[PDB]
Amino acid sequence: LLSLGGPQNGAIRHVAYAADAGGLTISLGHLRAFAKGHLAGEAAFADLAKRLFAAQYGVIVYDPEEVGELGAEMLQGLIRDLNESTRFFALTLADPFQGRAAVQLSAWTTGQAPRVGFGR
Amino acid sequence: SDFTLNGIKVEDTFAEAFDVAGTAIIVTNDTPKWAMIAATVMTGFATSVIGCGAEAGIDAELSPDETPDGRPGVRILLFGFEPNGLKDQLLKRVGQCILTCPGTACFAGVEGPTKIKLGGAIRYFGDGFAVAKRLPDHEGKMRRYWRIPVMDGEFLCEDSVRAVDGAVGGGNLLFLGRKHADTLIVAEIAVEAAKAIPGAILPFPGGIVRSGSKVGGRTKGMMASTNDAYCPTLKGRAGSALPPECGVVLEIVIDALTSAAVAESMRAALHAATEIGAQHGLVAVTAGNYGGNLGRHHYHLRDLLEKP
Amino acid sequence: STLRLRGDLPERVDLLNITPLALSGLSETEAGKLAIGTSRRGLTLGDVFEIRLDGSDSLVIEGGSARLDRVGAALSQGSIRVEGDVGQRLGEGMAAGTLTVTGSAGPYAGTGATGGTITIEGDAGDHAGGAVYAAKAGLDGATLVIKGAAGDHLGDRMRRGMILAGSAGAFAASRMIAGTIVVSGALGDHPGYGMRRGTLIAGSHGTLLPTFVETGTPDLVFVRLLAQSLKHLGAAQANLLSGTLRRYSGDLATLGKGELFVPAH
Ligand SMILES: [K+]
Repeated sequence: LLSLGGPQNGAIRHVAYAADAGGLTISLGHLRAFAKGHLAGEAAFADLAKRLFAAQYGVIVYDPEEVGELGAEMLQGLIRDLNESTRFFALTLADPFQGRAAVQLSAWTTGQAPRVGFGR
Repeated sequence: SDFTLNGIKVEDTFAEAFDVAGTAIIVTNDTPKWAMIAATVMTGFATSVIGCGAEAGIDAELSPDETPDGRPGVRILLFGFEPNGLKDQLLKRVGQCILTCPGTACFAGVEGPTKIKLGGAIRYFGDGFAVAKRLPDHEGKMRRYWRIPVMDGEFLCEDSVRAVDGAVGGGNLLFLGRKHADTLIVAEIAVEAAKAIPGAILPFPGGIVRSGSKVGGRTKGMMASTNDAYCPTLKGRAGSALPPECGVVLEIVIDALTSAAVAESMRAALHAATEIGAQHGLVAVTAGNYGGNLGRHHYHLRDLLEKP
Repeated sequence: STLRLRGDLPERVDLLNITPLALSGLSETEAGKLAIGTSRRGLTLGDVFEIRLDGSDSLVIEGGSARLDRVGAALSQGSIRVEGDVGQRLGEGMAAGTLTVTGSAGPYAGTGATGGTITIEGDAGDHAGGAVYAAKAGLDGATLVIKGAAGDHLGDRMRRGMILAGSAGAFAASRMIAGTIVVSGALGDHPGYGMRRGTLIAGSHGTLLPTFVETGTPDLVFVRLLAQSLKHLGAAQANLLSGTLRRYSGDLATLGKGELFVPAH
């Protein structure tokens, strides 16, 4: 169990990695660079990249609200780079206000996502 | 592991050179001006054997004493993969760059074991009016020359030219430096040192290469690709073999009729560059290798330490 | 052709296909009945503007509001001048021509623009030159000139063209596919996040991404050409390329073919 941006000391035993000064979105881009082999070794995220590629079924759990549109596209890209070696996936967290069902319903009723207008 | 020559870092590597077919010809004219014009047009478009037809260069300018003609001349070398491909390239170049140049005359440049037809093939442009003559030279050996009738007069061309065995090409050492303008000067005085060795030339423009020939490639059947390790625009990322102080890299490729000339040409370049290198920002000097198993001749820079 | 804005807009308005080529064809009385309102109650061109029409490729909108969406969108000919502020999507999918705005502009201005020149004498909003939702690319070839200061995500997922900004906000040149963005002054934090290809030049810059590495101070031929290109267009950013610049390689999260230039010292 590896954690980026999570609490350092928890009841559950895990290997915590410190988030960068910029934020989780900056850290996510920082991490993908080591996974692509673009940055020199012996760094914090370099060990993380080594541990991810050494996988059998990899899952990156994140909340798109707190990570942001840019971070998620980067996070989803990091998974595309990871799948060149082993199988990796993302566990996109669901909102607690039925928003994900609204997307499902709006998609098959209107043909598009929510935030749709019928003025015309 | 680290080596320092004249205060400038020199990598503990080797230059991977290959065995090649080589030959030399002596072209003379009534004036040294037109002797040089004839050779310059012949050596052009000859920087590598894989892409250009051959690898050509001017070994030395000859005075009217150093020549069999008695007229000012030029000793010009040509290198190729196969003795047949070398013959094919020499026939094309002598036929359309030497024969066409006014007042010229072709003689065999170097002595060697295998024979290459030269005058006996261009003689056919004479349309049956060409004649052959046999004469003993200043050393006492009987030589055969052809006389092709042309507008300016006669194009005299020796029947056969000899190709030396054991000609070595691809010997190279590259320089790492901070700025293009200054580091070019380091390489410029490096090629001037290497040119001086008899039987050795530098085929690339001015002797210097700016495109790093790398074996293999990223996609499909790449035979040659740029050397991303020594590219300054691809700095900072994993796989770049140059320090942050460096901003420009230049390569020097040497071909010679004899293997010893390749080493002596490299040695002279290695020393001349480092002596003035600090002044113009030369960071370090390395040599180009391909892995060790491609090329027979390995020129380690550790053996090039002794002063010339 | 001049459209004199009668007053303040009650709802958002879509000025798509309101290009002088289209207005010239339609009759002056017939053109007034063209509905441009978003809402069900809607609004026609006669309700919003005082239409004075003539058979010309030049259009001038006298008076502007921040509720003028898709103004100059899909413009293929002539020119449109807005003496005032405008809303989102300035010249969305503009094929060619010239589009000048006296005031400030709304978000997502310049999306999908293929050719021509969009000029904002004021300030640009967030996502200026960036791709809209689900869009393949942002700017796709038309050159965008912002005399003022752009907001966050300038040139977001830009594919082609050139952006000339005075000042820029955070996350500029994010997800950039290709192109050239020259901001004469300040640049926000974390520029070029996800950059694949392209050229970003700025006078000032905030905190850089850890995935941007410095190449040094290289005198490149491309810089000379880009400088002469800016001189010929009359760009104030032309002076920024006169001196020696510091280079940074494109973000290593994607293929690192982009770059960033900042003055040496
Ligand atoms: K020489």
